[PDB]
Amino acid sequence: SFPVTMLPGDGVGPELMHAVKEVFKAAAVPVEFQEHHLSEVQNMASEEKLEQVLSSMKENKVAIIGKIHLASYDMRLRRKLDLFANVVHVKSLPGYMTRHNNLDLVIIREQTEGEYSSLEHESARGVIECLKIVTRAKSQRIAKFAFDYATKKGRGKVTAVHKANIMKLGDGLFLQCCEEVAELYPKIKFETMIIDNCCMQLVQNPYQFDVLVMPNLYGNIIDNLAAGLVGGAGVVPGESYSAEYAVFETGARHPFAQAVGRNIANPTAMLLSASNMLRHLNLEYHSSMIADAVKKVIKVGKVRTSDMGGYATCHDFTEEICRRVKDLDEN
Amino acid sequence: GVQTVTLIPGDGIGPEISAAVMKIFDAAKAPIQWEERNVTAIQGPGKWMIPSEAKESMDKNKMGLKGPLKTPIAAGHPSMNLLLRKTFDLYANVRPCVSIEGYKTPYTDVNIVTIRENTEGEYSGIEHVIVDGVVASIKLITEGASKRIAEFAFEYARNNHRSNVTAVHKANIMRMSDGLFLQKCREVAESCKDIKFNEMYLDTVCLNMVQDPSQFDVLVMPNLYGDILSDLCAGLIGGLGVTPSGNIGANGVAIFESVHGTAPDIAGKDMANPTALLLSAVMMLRHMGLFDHAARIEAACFATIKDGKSLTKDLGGNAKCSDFTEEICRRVKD
Ligand SMILES: NC(=O)c1ccc[n+]([C@@H]2O[C@H](COP(=O)([O-])OP(=O)(O)OC[C@H]3O[C@@H](n4cnc5c(N)ncnc54)[C@H](O)[C@@H]3O)[C@@H](O)[C@H]2O)c1
Ligand SMILES: NC(=O)c1ccc[n+]([C@@H]2O[C@H](COP(=O)([O-])OP(=O)(O)OC[C@H]3O[C@@H](n4cnc5c(N)ncnc54)[C@H](O)[C@@H]3O)[C@@H](O)[C@H]2O)c1
Ligand SMILES: [Ca+2]
Repeated sequence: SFPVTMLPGDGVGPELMHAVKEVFKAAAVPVEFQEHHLSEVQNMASEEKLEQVLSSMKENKVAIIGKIHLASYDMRLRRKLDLFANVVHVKSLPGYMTRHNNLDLVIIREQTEGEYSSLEHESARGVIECLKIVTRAKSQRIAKFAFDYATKKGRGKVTAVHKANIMKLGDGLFLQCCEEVAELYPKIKFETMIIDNCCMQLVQNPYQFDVLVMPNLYGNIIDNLAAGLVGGAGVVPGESYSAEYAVFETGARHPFAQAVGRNIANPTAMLLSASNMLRHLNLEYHSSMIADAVKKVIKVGKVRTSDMGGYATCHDFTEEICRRVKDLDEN
Repeated sequence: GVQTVTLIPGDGIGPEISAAVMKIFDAAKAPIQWEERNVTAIQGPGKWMIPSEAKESMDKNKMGLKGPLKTPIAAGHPSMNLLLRKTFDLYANVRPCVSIEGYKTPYTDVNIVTIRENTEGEYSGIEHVIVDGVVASIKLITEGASKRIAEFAFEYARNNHRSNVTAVHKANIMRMSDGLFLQKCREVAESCKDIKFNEMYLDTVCLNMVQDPSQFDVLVMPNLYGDILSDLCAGLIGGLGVTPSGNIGANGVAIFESVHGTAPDIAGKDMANPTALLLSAVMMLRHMGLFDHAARIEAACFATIKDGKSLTKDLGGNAKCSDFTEEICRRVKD
């Protein structure tokens, strides 16, 4: 019934998407995936595949995607779809024990400027400049998003992470636009932390954080730091947004190319954001069901992939959920 | 013989922690004389500079011990830490991260050395307002600096019998600059096959470091990455109150400092942890070949920590910084 754009992506991307399709079938989820292949496609054919994804999104409004790769294909995609805001929900899984259990964090990263625009040159032989872009426009949007997230989801603190002491013009602009819109949301507590400090805080005591907003590169750092705290990739989901579109990804994006054709990859992250997707499509029964089937299979601990201390293969772990899921629908 | 070290006490909590380490040095009867000057003042001559008296003390003594200097957020004067490192070509920042025996954290037997290029990277002072509302900060990576820090880290690994060096980079995202950093480490790696070499993207390092620190040894990065990863791993072993550092240049010129900044929220009180600046003065003694004073000063603070009884606030304690320091000095002397 519901058309969803699908870009399987790199490495385990396709094997992950496959587990989503299998779990959906078992749950009888009324979604029909329109698959599109964008990863490492020839450079001359790039912009046409880029456009039909743009136009596929114009029909479907929603997508689920793997990892991708004169700017990078990822940036072009983010730009054509204007996916300015990235959110990654760092949440402990009740049976899956780490050094930071009971953790509930949200990381909001803007992902259309900064170090990611490929603006480099050689100014002398051996001397290379690399330009990191910060704009009022984009930093304004992402701070409003963070504060709308905090309001929409009943959160209470939004912390802006910067390095404005030494990059006073660039990170300064980002930081004061967050200061500006932080007054438009007086019911939300606003704080600020220099980024190195905050990564120290994230390891030593991440329970004081709630919601975090930052530019692109720091979001990459902290997306991955925080995912590590609750059991790593394989487990943490993320989604990214425009004004129209919602696209669902894994939280700490990595291709896991060493795992391709082995049966070892964890579909927990992709299955979870698939359930996050189904909520965005107003399929709350299907999303709630798939999600806490995944959480129960993990909690009982009979079947677990190798990154979660078990020995089960990807397929065995995927079939374990489908059996659980297909049974829930009966009971 | 007695040797003179330049002492920059610094802003915020820096004056109290220096006093501490000085006091522990007199207790240990170290052959050290302190020449105190204040880099805290930043002076505009276009150029920004270190006050003349600090510059001469360093150029005379060429050993420094320094507390944190405050750098305004988004507003005032540039990092005078950056300025110190560039005017003395302190190109290598050495940030070992080692688990403290008597203090339990969720991670055990952490032995990390972050080696961070100190002069360039995203910590150049270079930004430009392109148009209204459009800012461009400029990162700089050069052949010569990248080759030199890579040689340093392979050489450090030999001096301290470490077996692997990891080039940490983001050359997928920043292909030219990190590419040049990584290609230059590959070159020095190929000239020192006695040392096992590998490279890892920065996100992956942080994704793994917090899960299994067992897997890393010596780390080399350009400036901005090393700044962040060294705070990340301070989280592992006890926090910013125990983590030492040293800014190394050519010809045995060096300024030792802790990894932490000013700590403006605990400044006036007596809550600070001095082991960070202490352990870096311990690095400083060993740099100077004063091994047997370094051994005792170290042994005392560790013994003081493995006991309990007097640990400062940040390490699960009630003890004032003064009270904490006195137990280290008490333990030295015996
Ligand atoms: N193929 C080559 O010749 C070559 C050369 C240079 C670089 N690279 C790239 O470097 C990459 C490796 O670097 P990286 O930093 O991106 O590491 P990565 O892709 O392997 O991911 C980092 C770690 O995150 C974990 N992880 C990610 N997805 C997971 C999942 N579904 N389930 C369980 N665990 C998961 C894994 O532990 C993984 O090792 C390669 O995958 C490759 O694309 C490749
Ligand atoms: N010169 C340097 O080496 C250096 C390093 C970092 C920051 N700074 C500067 O100082 C200021 C620091 O800002 P920040 O908040 O990120 O600094 P910070 O490193 O002090 O981080 C703040 C918190 O870290 C903890 N902490 C740090 N040192 C501690 C200690 N000795 N004992 C107990 N707790 C400690 C406390 O939570 C402290 O309040 C900035 O102006 C910044 O420019 C200087
Ligand atoms: Ca730091």
